[PDB]
Amino acid sequence: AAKYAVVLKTLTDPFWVNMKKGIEDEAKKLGVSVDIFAAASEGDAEAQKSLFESLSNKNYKGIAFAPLTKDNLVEPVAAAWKKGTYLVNLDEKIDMKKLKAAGGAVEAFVTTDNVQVGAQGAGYIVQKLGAQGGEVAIIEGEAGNASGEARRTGATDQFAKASNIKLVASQPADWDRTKAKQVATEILAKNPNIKAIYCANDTMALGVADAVADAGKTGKVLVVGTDGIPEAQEAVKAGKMTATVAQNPAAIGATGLKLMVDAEKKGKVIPLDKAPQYVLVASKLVTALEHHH
Ligand SMILES: OC[C@H]1O[C@@H](O)[C@H](O)[C@H](O)[C@@H]1O
Repeated sequence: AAKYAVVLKTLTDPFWVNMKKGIEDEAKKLGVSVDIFAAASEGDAEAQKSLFESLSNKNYKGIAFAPLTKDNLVEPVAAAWKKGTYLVNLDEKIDMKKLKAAGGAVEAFVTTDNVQVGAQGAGYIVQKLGAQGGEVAIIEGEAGNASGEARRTGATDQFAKASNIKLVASQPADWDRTKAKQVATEILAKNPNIKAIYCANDTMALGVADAVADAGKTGKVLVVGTDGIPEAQEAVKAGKMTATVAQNPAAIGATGLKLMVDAEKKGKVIPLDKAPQYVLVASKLVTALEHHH
């Protein structure tokens, strides 16, 4: 066994591969040994829970984790906190009310300001549409996930700001590229004059671009993603996507590791009612243009 463990959502998706690299790089800078694990894919909430439960019985001083849902990791995290494990919530906010109800807490929460993520994606949409506005839609992440909830809210708030913008659809596609092409096709059929789609992550955004291409509307419909994964940025630079709100998963993972290494010295876990540290990693809007001076 090692000193620290990390439980990510997946290990096959680019966003979570980059977070794994950020953690590994930070492990060399700090000189600590980190074991990184993940479920098979995006739907295996029960498998990630059993994976976390199996780790809490080794000898890790701290465990950072990004839960697949706000609920699947509530019990194993609470049991790890009661055991004295230094816990750090990564990216996806665990249900803190239920975690407290289960008798647990976390040292810190390292994430992106996802309300600003959605606001930036929608704000870039509102500017590009101009005074005409038009119909817009929001492709949501998995239901109940605070990351997607916050991006949805931020996009809705920025859209409600402009009076010529119409929110005709807001449906989940479960971070799934195939599901997003299906949902986006439905939106194109039910709202043929739709002008722009914001997507809670790039996996879905690329699938939306597939649906837009099938309908022959590439460029007629704006497609803004989130994460800044390589395929999405190459799509943004090739015109297949309009933009993407890039996150910094490497820094999210690297910071989460350093917090466990630092707080490991404190000799004490966080009290049950002390609100955890709240670290925000900035996000930048990636378009095919890049402005300087
Ligand atoms: O794994 C699905 C998605 O989860 C969110 O919490 C992350 O911020 C990324 O957008 C990721 O792509």
